[PDB]
Amino acid sequence: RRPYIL
Amino acid sequence: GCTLSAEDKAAVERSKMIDRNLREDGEKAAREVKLLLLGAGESGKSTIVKQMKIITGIVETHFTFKDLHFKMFDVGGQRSERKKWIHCFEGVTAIIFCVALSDYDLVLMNRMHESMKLFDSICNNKWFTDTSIILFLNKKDLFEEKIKKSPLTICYPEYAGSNTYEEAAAYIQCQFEDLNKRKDTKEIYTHFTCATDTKNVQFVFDAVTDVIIKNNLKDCGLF
Amino acid sequence: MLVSKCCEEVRDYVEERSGEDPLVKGIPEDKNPFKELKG
Amino acid sequence: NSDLDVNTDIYSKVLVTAIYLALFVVGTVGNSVTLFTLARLQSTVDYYLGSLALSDLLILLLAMPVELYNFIWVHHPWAFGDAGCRGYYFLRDACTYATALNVVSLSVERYLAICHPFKAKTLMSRSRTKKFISAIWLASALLAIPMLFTMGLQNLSGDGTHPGGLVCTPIVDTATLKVVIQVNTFMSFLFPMLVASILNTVIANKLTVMVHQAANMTIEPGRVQALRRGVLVLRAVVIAFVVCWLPYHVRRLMFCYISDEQWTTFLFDFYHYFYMLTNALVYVSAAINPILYNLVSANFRQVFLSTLA
Amino acid sequence: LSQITNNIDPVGRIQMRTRRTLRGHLAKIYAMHWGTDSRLLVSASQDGKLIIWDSYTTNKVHAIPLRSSWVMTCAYAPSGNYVACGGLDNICSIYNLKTREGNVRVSRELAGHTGYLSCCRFLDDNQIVTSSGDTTCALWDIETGQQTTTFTGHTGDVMSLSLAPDTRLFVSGACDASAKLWDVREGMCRQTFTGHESDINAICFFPNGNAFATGSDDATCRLFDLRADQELMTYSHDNIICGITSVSFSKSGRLLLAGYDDFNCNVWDALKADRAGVLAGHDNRVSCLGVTDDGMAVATGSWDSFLKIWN
Repeated sequence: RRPYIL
Repeated sequence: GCTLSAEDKAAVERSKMIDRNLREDGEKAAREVKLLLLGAGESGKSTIVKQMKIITGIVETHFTFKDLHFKMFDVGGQRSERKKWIHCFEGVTAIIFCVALSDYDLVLMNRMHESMKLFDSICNNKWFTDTSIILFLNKKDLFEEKIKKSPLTICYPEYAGSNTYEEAAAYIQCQFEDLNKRKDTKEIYTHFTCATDTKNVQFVFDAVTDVIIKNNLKDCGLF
Repeated sequence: MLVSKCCEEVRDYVEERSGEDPLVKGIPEDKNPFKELKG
Repeated sequence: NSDLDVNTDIYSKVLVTAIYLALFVVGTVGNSVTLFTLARLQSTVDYYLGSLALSDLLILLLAMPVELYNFIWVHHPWAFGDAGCRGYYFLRDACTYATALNVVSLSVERYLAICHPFKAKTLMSRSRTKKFISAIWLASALLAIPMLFTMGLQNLSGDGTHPGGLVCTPIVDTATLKVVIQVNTFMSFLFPMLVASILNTVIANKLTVMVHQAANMTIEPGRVQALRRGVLVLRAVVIAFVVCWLPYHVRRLMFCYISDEQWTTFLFDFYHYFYMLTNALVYVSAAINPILYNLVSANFRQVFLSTLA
Repeated sequence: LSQITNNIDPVGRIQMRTRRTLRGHLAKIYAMHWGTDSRLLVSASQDGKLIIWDSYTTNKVHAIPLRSSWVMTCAYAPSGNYVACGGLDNICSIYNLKTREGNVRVSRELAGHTGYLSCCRFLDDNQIVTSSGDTTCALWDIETGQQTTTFTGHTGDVMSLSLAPDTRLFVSGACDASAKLWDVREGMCRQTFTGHESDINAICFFPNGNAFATGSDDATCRLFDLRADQELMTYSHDNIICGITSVSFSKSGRLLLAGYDDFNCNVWDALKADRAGVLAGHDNRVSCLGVTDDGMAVATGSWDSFLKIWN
């Protein structure tokens, strides 16, 4: 559930 | 690039050589600080320029001060139409308008009124709108003894203040500084001295600082 | 000295020379030495 | 099947993208007119102005439409490709580094031009200044090559094979990611922040002790009043820089500093909405650097309505 | 003139493109002169340098540094050997070009004036006329250094001067609203043409050397004729109030030029006085503009350090 978009 | 018989290139490289030296002198064309002079009377302009140099036309003066290199143009030696060649002095950073103080009573028309008209036609000129004017009032001890002998009302009918030194000096200074029709862009700085007081020269530096700094404030993105 | 005569002289002189003038007539860009010279 | 798709509803999405589109159009038109105007003597500040304007035009026109095209509407199945994503984040990091270094060197040129002006007459020259413009562009490229060294593609489906589950993410491990984005935030925010703030406070201090103490008449307090408008155009640039490029870098480092143990579903949603907010603020800065240079000075106002109409 | 010759046709609008842009100077380009081989043009700027340009290929063949940065004129030798430059330091320095050593060095730092040197031309390679600030035109020999004939007669300051092409006689335009036709051999005035309200900032001679046009500051070019001693044509119009700063005829005499303080060169038909062209390339005062002697090009230097060569 960690975001991938930087 | 077709190299054009190997001589034209040389010519082109010649120009690049020229460019190098040209650009370098252009760098020093920014580095040196210009200073026009103009005095209606004799005004101790020789006294001023020998005070600056210690530390028949244009008399250039390359005096250096506080590690920084200047210029100074003692222009008033040559006599011609002042209207024609004055835009050659566009872009000077500070006019030094040395005025004699004791010329308030010599009559040809009073000579101090002629210096007033010269300061009018130099301070309200379209070429020096963005350039300030340092204002040296010279021979103050001669003015002390001559105001101790003769009054100032001979010079100005509309003056009735005290016959002291400091009130007369402040009145004649505010008489000169009132001639600024363009107060927002330029600013007449003031100074008093006699043929002594070697804090004169550094004062010019002070004034040059107070005309470099403000000038950068009118181009560096601020204001 | 009869200004009409001398301005008429100026007129006939310039009408004599206005043919081969390389500026008011123009250029064909090959006889022109001042092509833009991309290079 | 399409997991890792966040449920961001369309009303806030269309509000954010309307803010984005208005920001984009006014920013690209402002940077266009100021770049053409500076493309239209001690002119060593116009190059910094045009370089910051070109950096803002570049970050807007390169990130922002692609940003709305594949970051807010079209989520994790993207369409720009491997070289597309790597070069896109290369141009983004390069434009951020270029805008930060432009703020640095513009403030340095202002500090030399006021508080030490004879050293600006001696040191600063148009040739050198063009050399420094090329130097800060090359420094932006050389500091953005680690963004080429850290980005990549990664499939995160149920087996890592689906073409509807690959994302374009930093593919390096957490520690080296920390290091590269920590030195990114450290240099490209904090050293501009302290440098621009310190030199702008010193310039405003020198101007206020030049007009208050006055070492003469202030000129009926007119030109020095517009010099305090210049104090406004100083302080507005520095506060706009810190208040726009602060939360973006905080969001980058909160992406680094959390390793899924502090994430929840609501904090995932808050991170994505905060990402829209911080990139809104980045496009705010990209719009209001030329707007701050234009509107507050009436001469720019007149000459740019003459350029427009 | 134009009331008589209006029967002929006009040549229409003349479109002149910026064929060359000789960048390189660092201050205002105050005067330029074409060479006689139509290729090398010398121009002097008030940053110190005078640059001899290759106009055909945009090349800086020479860059002469002055002892005094204030320069206000230049002239290129007909034989191309010398180049003159005078100014506020009152010394019309003659520099050499065809030197055996390789570089340029001052041939003669001539003096003899107590006013600034406004405008100088070369009679031959050994004789130079200079017009000055102490109101006296002067004809100098470079070798002995002495003034051969110092033409007194101007009461106000004299600002420019131009030769008839047969190098026998010249015309000096002064701030007394009058151009005086001097002569080399007799050393005295032949005619004194008036008809101006204000001063004369630049002057030039029409190819036949039977006419010349004065560039005033009331925007009124005035073509004069020598023998009649009266004003012949009043090139003037409304919406131009600025000062003329150089005049230049063409090789055929049909197409006069002017460079204004209105920031743009104005190309005048000499027979119908219409503003037949506008050369608005600059953004500051057009100080100097010249037409080469074969009549092919037009070059123009202005106060923005730009020398635009318009064909």
